[PDB]
Amino acid sequence: RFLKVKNWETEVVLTDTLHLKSTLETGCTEYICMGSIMHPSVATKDQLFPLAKEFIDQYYSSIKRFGSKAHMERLEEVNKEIDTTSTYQLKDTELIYGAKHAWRNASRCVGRIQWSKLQVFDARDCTTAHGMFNYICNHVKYATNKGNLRSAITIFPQRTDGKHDFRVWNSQLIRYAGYKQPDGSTLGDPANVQFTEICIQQGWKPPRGRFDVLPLLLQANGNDPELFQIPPELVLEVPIRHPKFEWFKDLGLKWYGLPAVSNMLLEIGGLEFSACPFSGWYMGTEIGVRDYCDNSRYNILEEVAKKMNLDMRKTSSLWKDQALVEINIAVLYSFQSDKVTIVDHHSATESFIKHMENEYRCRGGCPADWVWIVPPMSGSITPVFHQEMLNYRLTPSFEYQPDPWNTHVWKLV
Amino acid sequence: PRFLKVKNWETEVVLTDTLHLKSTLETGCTEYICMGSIMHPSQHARRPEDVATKDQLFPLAKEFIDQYYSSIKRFGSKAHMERLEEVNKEIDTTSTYQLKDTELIYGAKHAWRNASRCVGRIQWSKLQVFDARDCTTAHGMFNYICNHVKYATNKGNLRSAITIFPQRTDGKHDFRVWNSQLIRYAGYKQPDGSTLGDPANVQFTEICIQQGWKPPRGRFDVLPLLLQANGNDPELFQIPPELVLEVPIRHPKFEWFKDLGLKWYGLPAVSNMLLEIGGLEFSACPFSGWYMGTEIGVRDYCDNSRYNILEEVAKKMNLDMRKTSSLWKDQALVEINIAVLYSFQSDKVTIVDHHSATESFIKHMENEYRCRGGCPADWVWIVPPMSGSITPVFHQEMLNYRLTPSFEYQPDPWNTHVWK
Ligand code: HEM
Ligand code: HEM
Ligand SMILES: CNCc1cc(F)c(F)c(-c2cc(C)cc(N)n2)c1
Ligand SMILES: CNCc1cc(F)c(F)c(-c2cc(C)cc(N)n2)c1
Ligand SMILES: C[C@H](O)[C@H](O)[C@H]1CNc2nc(N)[nH]c(=O)c2N1
Ligand SMILES: C[C@H](O)[C@H](O)[C@H]1CNc2nc(N)[nH]c(=O)c2N1
Ligand SMILES: [Zn+2]
Repeated sequence: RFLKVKNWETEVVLTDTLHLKSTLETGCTEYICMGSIMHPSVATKDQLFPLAKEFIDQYYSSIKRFGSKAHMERLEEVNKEIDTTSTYQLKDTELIYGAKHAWRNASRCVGRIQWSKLQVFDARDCTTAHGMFNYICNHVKYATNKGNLRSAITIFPQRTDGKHDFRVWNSQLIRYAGYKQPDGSTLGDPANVQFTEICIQQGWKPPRGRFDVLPLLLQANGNDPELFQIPPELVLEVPIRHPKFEWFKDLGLKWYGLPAVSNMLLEIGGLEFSACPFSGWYMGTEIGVRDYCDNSRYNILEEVAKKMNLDMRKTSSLWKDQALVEINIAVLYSFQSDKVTIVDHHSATESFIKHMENEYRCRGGCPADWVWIVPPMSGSITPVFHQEMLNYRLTPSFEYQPDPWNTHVWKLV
Repeated sequence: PRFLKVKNWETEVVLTDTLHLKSTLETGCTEYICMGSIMHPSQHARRPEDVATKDQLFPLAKEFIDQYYSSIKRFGSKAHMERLEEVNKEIDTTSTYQLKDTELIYGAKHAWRNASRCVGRIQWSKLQVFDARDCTTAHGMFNYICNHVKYATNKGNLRSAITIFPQRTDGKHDFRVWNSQLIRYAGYKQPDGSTLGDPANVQFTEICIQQGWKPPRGRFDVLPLLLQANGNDPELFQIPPELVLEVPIRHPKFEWFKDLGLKWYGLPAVSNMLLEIGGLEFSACPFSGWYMGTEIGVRDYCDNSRYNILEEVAKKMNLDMRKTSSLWKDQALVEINIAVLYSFQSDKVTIVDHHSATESFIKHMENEYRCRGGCPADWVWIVPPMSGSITPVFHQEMLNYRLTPSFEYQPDPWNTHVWK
């Protein structure tokens, strides 16, 4: 069985063979499609043998050493551990191959043309929150690279019994605080209200300002998480100004420069890495459309259109649209001026289409999520809009996981 | 399964979907692979392409009559059981059956209601059905279409209408509108390599000139109708222009915009789909509503393979066009959709912007979950081609499934027509 996807802008057609090699579900059924559902739906020794065999097989295939003496020895070696220890350990090479392919298989990621240039920071020797703080700081300093961003992931000890998980309680490493006011308004980032509350509660002395960098909240080996303030000289920030509008700098906006996801789970060979913060660089619309303009978030459209003398009475004037465009010009122009790496939604999408042709050619497919790949503004004038994409889940994968405050049971009396 | 919840990540509203249990045919998806962005994911059809046997056709018929009498508080009534036997006899002697007039309107309004790709479904029960099953010629098809176009245009106060020609019989006597929409502009290939007019319609314009249409060869030449009746060679007809409402596009601020020289037509009328009810297939069924602004201004004007007027506009706006990062396409694309909306409203011609229309679809969604237990939706299609995340629907989970009666795709007839 093969499968064809079409680009209706170019008529190009690709043949996905790779979809045959996927295992866990997409959510969809034969008769219902869950392609827009955000979240649809500890392994024993016997569970873990075939998963590990799948990954070791895949690894030695990738390096044209399948069925070799070095392959068949490793297979025996992994079974020895799963028999003995009821788990096993990845070699360093495997953990780099695994982290890279988990990015490769991220169907919601438009930046995967860069996947093979991932810097893997092995942190599986870490034992304390202070250890995690150190590793993360060096990750940030490395990845930030004085505005010239580099992709990296730092991987902490895998799961054991689920009672001793390393976790980064932050959703991303660098995020701004939210505080809800007595009158009901929200200062800073309304998304991080709940997380700001935990921080404050644990010790944090908040500045109570509009762009406070949250502290890291870190859990090592299943113990109560611990607070740490990222040294400010390592948090690269960009103050947002518009090249046409002088008044724009007076909106007082900035953003962090380094997008670093820390709440997800890295699954390689049946092993789960519950704290695996990874990072790259930003696409313009992530800040300019979602962070700044979503009604749940910084929600600055009215403020901006007002300073634009826009008729904000009826919707058909497209004031919201007109203002959104200007704001993403601000974000790109601001980053570019402070020489902070960034990619606009056009450049990014054109790259992804090339990556996708490329991947269908050497790899035989590339699982994509149209609902996520298409930018959240100017959708149809980017090429991915006209690109049919097959969605399936390959492993290694990045996975969602419970929020650790809903699950953790506290030590401290 | 048992109940699937959908959720709106901007209001945390959750909706519980049971309507999907009554879904009859495949989506294209499997538990191991999602096809939600394939345009034609499936070829699962409820009956073979040609005249079907009794056990092939009756059960679909039994399915629809049963659902219709259910819809109107019967089921088991004398009129329902007499109907079931009437469809039995009628298939037992003509290999098809005929829909009562109540039955025909029910299915039509429900094919719209079930159309998961239509953001405009909140109006579904206010459809006007023109029964055209007594039709026998391309000339009759032209008369019926003409009245439709006049009723629906209503001097700019658009009304939704569908006109239903005779159901497919053995397949060789198909009725077909060969136009994709009733009113579309022409596409002319240029001797250099460029294109004049709407390049989506080049292959069609060719067939029309080839059939003897004398092309005026401009950028907004309304195309002729090519109408096929009872399997016979199709016939050209010019729609009288006093019936084709057109809006010249101007801009409320840029007075230079009127000189781009663009207009659009007011009546979106889809005429190439196949309406299916109780296993019957109405291969010709033009239907019309009113435009969402983006359709014209985002897709029609701004796709590369369409009119592609982006750079020509950005020039007049004097935009930084060296590199993408200046968002010059983004910037022009907004002015264009403001222009379109402003022109339609200034000519009192019905139109709906993307914000109003998407909000309404959220309300439709509630209405449907409250009374029906669900509402099938195609997120990929419902979200507008610009400014997605600032509209309500971008943040709303949607469940997609195939209910019958439905509107189906069908091959372009010239791929499958045996000319006379
Ligand atoms: C190098 C430049 C990168 C760019 C431009 C980029 C871009 C993006 C964007 C725009 C999204 C959508 C996220 C959202 O809107 O919430 C995304 C999702 C994602 N990216 Fe990338 N990314 C990059 C690097 C990486 C790296 C290094 C990894 C993994 C190590 C990664 C893995 C993912 C994953 C797993 C998702 C899905 C997020 C989710 O499902 O919530 N990306 N990416
Ligand atoms: C009354 C106002 C209406 C609005 C605002 C509206 C809006 C839309 C839009 C914007 C699309 C996507 C079109 C595209 O980009 O190709 C669509 C699709 C569709 N609409 Fe509606 N529509 C309306 C009326 C109707 C009516 C009267 C019918 C049938 C009686 C209908 C049936 C459909 C179908 C079947 C599709 C899918 C088209 C396809 O698959 O190619 N709509 N609608
Ligand atoms: C919870 N949604 C996931 C999510 C939220 C964000 F804010 C992000 F920034 C990214 C993201 C991640 C990477 C590695 C690069 C990039 N450009 N974006 C992903
Ligand atoms: C080929 N896809 C279908 C398609 C193409 C178009 F050009 C349209 F205009 C519409 C359409 C149809 C109706 C009834 C209302 C509306 N607002 N749009 C649909
Ligand atoms: C590949 C993708 O599914 C395809 O381009 C679809 C996406 N969604 C769409 N949505 C609408 N309304 N109209 C379209 O033509 C498309 N095209
Ligand atoms: C419900 C729907 O799946 C949800 O709104 C998704 C749509 N696509 C997205 N795409 C990106 N990149 N980010 C998002 O948060 C979302 N949200
Ligand atoms: Zn699906």
